[PDB]
Amino acid sequence: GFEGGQMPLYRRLPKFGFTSRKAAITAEIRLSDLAKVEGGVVDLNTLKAANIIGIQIEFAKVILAGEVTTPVTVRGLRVTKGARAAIEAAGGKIEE
Amino acid sequence: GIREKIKLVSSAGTGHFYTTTKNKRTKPEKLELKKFDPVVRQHVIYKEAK
Amino acid sequence: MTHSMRL
Amino acid sequence: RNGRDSEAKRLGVKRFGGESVLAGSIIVRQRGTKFHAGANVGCGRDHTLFAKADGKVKFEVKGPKNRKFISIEAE
Amino acid sequence: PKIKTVRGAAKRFKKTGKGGFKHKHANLRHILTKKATKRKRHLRPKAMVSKGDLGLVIACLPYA
RNA sequence: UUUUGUAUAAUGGGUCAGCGACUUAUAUUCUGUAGCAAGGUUAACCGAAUAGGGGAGCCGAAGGGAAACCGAGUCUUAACU
RNA sequence: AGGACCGAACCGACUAAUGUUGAAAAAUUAGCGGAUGACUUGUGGCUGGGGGUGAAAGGCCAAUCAAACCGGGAGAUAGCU
RNA sequence: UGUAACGGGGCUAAACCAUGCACCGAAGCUGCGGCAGCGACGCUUAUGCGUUGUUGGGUAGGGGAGCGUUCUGUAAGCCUG
RNA sequence: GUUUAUUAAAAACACAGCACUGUGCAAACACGAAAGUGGACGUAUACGGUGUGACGCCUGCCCGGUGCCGGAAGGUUAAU
RNA sequence: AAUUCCUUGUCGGGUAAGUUCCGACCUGCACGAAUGGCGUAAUGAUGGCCAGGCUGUCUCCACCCGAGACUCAGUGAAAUUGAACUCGCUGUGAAGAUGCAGUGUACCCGCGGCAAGACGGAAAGACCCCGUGAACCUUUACUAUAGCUUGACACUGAACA
RNA sequence: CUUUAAUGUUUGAUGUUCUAACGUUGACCCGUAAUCCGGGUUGCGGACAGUGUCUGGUGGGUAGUUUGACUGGGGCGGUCUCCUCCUAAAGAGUAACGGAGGAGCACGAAGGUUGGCUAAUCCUGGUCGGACAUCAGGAGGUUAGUGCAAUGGCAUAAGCCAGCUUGACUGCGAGCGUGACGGCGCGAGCAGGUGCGAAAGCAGGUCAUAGUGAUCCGGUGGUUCUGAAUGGAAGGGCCAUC
Ligand SMILES: CC[C@H]1OC(=O)[C@H](C)[C@@H](O[C@H]2C[C@@](C)(OC)[C@@H](O)[C@H](C)O2)[C@H](C)[C@@H](O[C@@H]2O[C@H](C)C[C@H](N(C)C)[C@H]2O)[C@](C)(O)C[C@@H](C)C(=O)[C@H](C)[C@@H](O)[C@]1(C)O
Repeated sequence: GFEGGQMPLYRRLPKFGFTSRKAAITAEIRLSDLAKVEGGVVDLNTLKAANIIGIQIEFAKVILAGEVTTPVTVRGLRVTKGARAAIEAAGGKIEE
Repeated sequence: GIREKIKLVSSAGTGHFYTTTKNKRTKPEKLELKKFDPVVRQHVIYKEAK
Repeated sequence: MTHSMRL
Repeated sequence: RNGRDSEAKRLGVKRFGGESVLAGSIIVRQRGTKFHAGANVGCGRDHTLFAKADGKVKFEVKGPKNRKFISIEAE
Repeated sequence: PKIKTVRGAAKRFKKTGKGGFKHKHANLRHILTKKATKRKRHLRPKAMVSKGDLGLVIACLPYA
């Protein structure tokens, strides 16, 4: 990043924003790994036992990528619009 | 140069102000200047301040 | 000793 | 005592006769009005002439003072 | 060892979807009241990084 | 060799023989090639052991935003043709 | 008597010449100055490196001094050849 | 410093002007022989063979293809009093 | 008289003398993280520092600047 | 004038002739009174100038005596060196040629001499410039700091006014 | 609020006195054959001195460093950013220690709109009044004027005057122009809310081009956007701004 004594580009521009600490403990999952979990129930515990998220993860979204076919029951996970559409069209209950 | 920086502060719903320049030795008179406010979305009376 | 030197 | 000159500010005719422009394109940058605005051409605050419609550029002489005008034909 | 990140570059730039970098514009910190509001309105969104700039930026941000 | 330019009266070398200068480690990006492929791969360690375990982790499959959050959309904006 | 005078040993080093890959990394030859003193010399001690010592020239401190030598940081660094 | 202001000898044309025809004259162009790169067009693609065209001065530099030296396997093989 | 050992011996340095200034003695000052040594087993006719440089005739005016000495009423001013 | 630029100031003395010397005059560019002023006997391997004597310093060199140099025998270096079959001139040329062009001259090889050239040898120019070099030194450059100095608290207590 | 006054509630300051801390490089005795030291008497000082921590001053005594570049060699001088003209070779751009001039602002009107108007300089006539003030007419036609240098412009005025005003408004912005980039400039149209005008319309500063500095660091205001167990808050972020 040395420009010849000209003030460099990363020092000519203003730094901006901050880093949130809740973004490390959140992992979105797609529907394609929703069949990968053991059993038919999807919560934080089985998503960690099926290696989908990780140990430090506390929150999850189950956003629409695709490929869901089985009835699943999602517990305590936030679901988006199109994801809950595809999940309820697959058959299983979205939240209880 | 001789124009001092002053601001002009909203009257109704003051979460907003503009900033301008004013010469003190010619004009000690006030601005009132009915400008637009984006917070209350109307044209309000504004007032001179530091 | 500045005699041979081009000074 | 001399030795100062400003940076040249790139004035002139950008789009010539017959050229296809889109609306909003700059045709002439200038200081005064060497060229005056005509049909489908607007005059900016620094006397920039710009395309207010998309067509072809045309130069004319008009009026009782033989002045240059820039028109645009909506093609 | 592993490469260190230039941390001021990590405070200035952010990675995007197609691999480009986004940054804040640089005139909007102080004496703004002589700047016209069109200038300050146009300097407000985050821009993208140009390509020789992109070459000098990719070296300073080797990980992200 | 250095130069715009050297037979240059610019540098260097008396000659021979021997030795003498782009390396290694670790990360990262690109290219070639091989394996597997929406998957790929293990590290330390165990193991009589370049076998086999070990998936802790890492990268990829989703992004937008400073962030909360939303999510094939998202941000700006009172809301955007 | 005398930091008296002339003048050997002794101490020094003013001029010239020679030597300058020397007889000698500071001399020789011929003249020259002091020579009872603020003299010279032997033997032994003491002062040490930003320190010593200096009738002071940045002089001397082991043929080295506007900061000795040795060893270690150390393959300092060298946009220079 | 030595003629020394056609390169020289020498020239009253071997000088100058015009017109023309010959000829000499380069690593240019053609002829013949050979090698290599790139691109088209076919044979059945041992990713080759052929036909055509064109290219082939090179510093810094970029790209591609090789030769040779020492050591390891093949190799208790093979060569060698 | 001394001096650049090894290109400069001089007009340089020293000197006797002069003046200013510090120092009352557990002296000032110096070398010492300190103890302690030198000054000095001396004490103002002594010791240190600075300048000048035998002897003769003499050393004129300026205290604005800077340094030193004395005052400290008033302004400003630290830790607390 | 150890000081004076203009300058060899001007006048005088010394000389046949004196930018130095001596005495003056003051126009002191830019003397000056203890960073002392002006004298001064004696002293000085001290600076300048004049005179007498003396002479190879010189006019202008000559000869002689010894030590080398020269030859013979013995021993036996060194600096330097791209390779050499290593001429003059005039031109050209990275701009001053043994080496190029044109031209002239020149049998091969020593020995003693002399130094015009080989931009001769010697020492990565010491002058000049440059390096975001280095070292020392200076100071009312910056930032510190030893020392000196001030006050508070501690060692540190008791009475009074 | 004010002027002293007794009484207690508490410190401070100053001076004197005392000795028991501390000092003694005073005398004497012992360890001890000892001018070291320690201990014991005693004298002299005495809560001073001195030392530790904190602190103001002073401090080339010492240390670490800095002391720009261009430059017909360097130093001395001059310059360094921005605007206008020429060089500049009829697109743009284009160097010199080339030739000439300016800027580091002003203005709530000198901005917006509506309505209206049109110069300079001479000649004649007329109280003071005269080369030049005011008047009236004629000529002339933009040689004038532009808040400020030069150029380009300007009559439909961009010049001059009057009424009403705050668009010198917020969020954007198709598209272009110009830069290596950071950046800089022009912009029709759309949403909201206004001003002038009867209306078409015009207005998001000024006839245009100079009037300007990046980032970091902090100051102020608003917005739960985050907020280290939780609830706040601090501190960050974002927006406006210094
Ligand atoms: C005993 C014999 C010594 O030489 C001399 O005394 C002569 C008399 C010097 O001149 C002496 C005396 C004198 C006055 O020159 C005569 C003086 O100017 C020089 C600086 O030193 C010489 C030659 C100097 O050269 C000159 O140096 C000049 C910088 C540049 C000059 N060149 C341009 C031509 C060059 O020849 C110089 C540097 O000493 C040469 C270097 C190699 C030496 O040091 C060598 C070892 C010599 O000391 C020596 C040979 O032992």
